[PDB]
Amino acid sequence: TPNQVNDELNKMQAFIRKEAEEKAKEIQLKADQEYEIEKTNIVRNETNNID
Amino acid sequence: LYTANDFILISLPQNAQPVTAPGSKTDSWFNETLIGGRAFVSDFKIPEFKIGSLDTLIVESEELSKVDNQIGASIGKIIEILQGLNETSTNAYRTLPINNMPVPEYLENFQWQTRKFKLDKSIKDLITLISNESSQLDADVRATYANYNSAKTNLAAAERKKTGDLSVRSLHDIVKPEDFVLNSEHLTTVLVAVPKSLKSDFEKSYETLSKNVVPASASVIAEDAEYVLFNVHLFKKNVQEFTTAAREKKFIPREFNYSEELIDQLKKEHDSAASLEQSLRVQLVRLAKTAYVDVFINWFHIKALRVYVESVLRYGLPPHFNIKIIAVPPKNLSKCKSELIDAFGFEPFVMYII
Amino acid sequence: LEQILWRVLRGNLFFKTVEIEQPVYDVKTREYKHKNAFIVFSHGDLIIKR
Repeated sequence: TPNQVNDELNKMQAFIRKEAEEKAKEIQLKADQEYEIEKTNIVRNETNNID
Repeated sequence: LYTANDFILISLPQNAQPVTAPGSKTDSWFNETLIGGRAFVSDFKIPEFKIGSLDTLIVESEELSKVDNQIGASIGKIIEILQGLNETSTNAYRTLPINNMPVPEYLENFQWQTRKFKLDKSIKDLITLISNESSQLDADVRATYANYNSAKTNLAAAERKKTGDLSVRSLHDIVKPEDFVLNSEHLTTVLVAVPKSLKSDFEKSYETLSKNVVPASASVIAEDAEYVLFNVHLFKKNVQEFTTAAREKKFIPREFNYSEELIDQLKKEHDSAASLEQSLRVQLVRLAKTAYVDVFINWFHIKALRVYVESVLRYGLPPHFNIKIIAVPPKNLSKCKSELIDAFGFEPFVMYII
Repeated sequence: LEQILWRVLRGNLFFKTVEIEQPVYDVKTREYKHKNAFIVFSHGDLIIKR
């Protein structure tokens, strides 16, 4: 009988872990895109200021 | 195949084993039980890779259930409309072909959530697209029904206006001269009434006109109610006397304009009513033929999304489930409900549909 | 309550029922009845609100 409860808890924990991993991967991709954008913006600003 | 009757879909974890009987193989156990139900079962692959959050999953499942109910109601309405024109065989389009094939052929390898429509978008996006398609199909069905209703009303009016028993008869069967075609002012005269069923009674009514204008006795001869129906002379210059030519004897006059333009317009209106009836019937038949595929596919996609959501809820993670066919003869409808519940030792089953 | 929870929240949600030693009076019921703890845990803000 406790086996069913353990399986249910495992499924819930796995769903939570999958959600967290997906959120972290999405945040990482967004951060990489924003890093590229910020590098481009900073390069443009530094070229404008220095030149 | 014997799948022409209702079909009951279901899904279960692919790692599960039969619970009603300790069968070695779940597919073999189902085939043995479906042998008891005289049914046939085959695997269906209709996946949806995108997976949302748990709260998102619950919200999506509830919305999918609501949308599936709405789409099924629309499909039933479309089937009823198709049966209304006596075009859908087996009552409400039970045997109506889908995808140029019967329902068992259409659902043999169903992939309603697959293909170009929502190939890999989010589940919420797929639900929104399905809802939009269902709404468009419902609007088309409503337009077809309204067109059929208008055409039927026009046909009824055309049929009713041609009686002439107590009203103006059909202009095609009517006589134009001296019947409001010209016959105006002092040039000529026009009259119409129903005094009893004899010429003397018509003469009795016409005597009350006081011979102000058009003193000629009224003549009434027609099949209208096997009684008086006249095209007589009563000049508009004596419109009061024209009315008195029928009012005194309770002739109940039914005079109306029947000029050449009026008669041509009446004939054109009758022809237009008939043509509109035929064209609306053809358009409704075509719309129902399209809808028996479109609305059915929308409802099937909503049901597939609901089944996928339930399977995800029935497993949690990792996403993995086995979906079974729905076909079952009508005799085993109740027994299959017991047998499936018997094998679902865990609706309590991972999935179920009608 | 547990059956309603497992139906509406068909997913996995743990429960922590704990019995109360003595009954507690109710306002509308005007009576003291044996009670139990309704501790429950689940993920998702919308799920928690539901």
